Amino acid sequence: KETAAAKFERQHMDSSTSAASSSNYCNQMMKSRNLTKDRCKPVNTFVHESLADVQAVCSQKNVACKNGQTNCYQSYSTMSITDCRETGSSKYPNCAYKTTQANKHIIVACEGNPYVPVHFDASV
Repeated sequence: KETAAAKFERQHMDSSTSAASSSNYCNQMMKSRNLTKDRCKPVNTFVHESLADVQAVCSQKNVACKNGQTNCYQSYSTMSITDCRETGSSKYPNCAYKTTQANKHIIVACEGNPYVPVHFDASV
């Protein structure tokens, strides 16, 4: 099966663009990354940075995750992110999202060896 690390890349990484360029970014990306296959995932965040810079966050500031776990890490720097949130007209299989572009610190949970991001916790 797909590894947790691979799933994080699929769900959260977009190193191919620097920022969302149009209001349709989330509709396109949620569909193309197969996040709407079974149901409309209600919220998702894409990170517009190199995979290496995001993996490096697992060696930065240790913080508690929202759910209390202590394998979360906050990035020292802000990063380019896109927030995707389901709209009121969203109806499976035609899932619909609002695109919001922002520059925030990210918080990820890390696991494994190599120690890599496997869950996106929050942006602050």
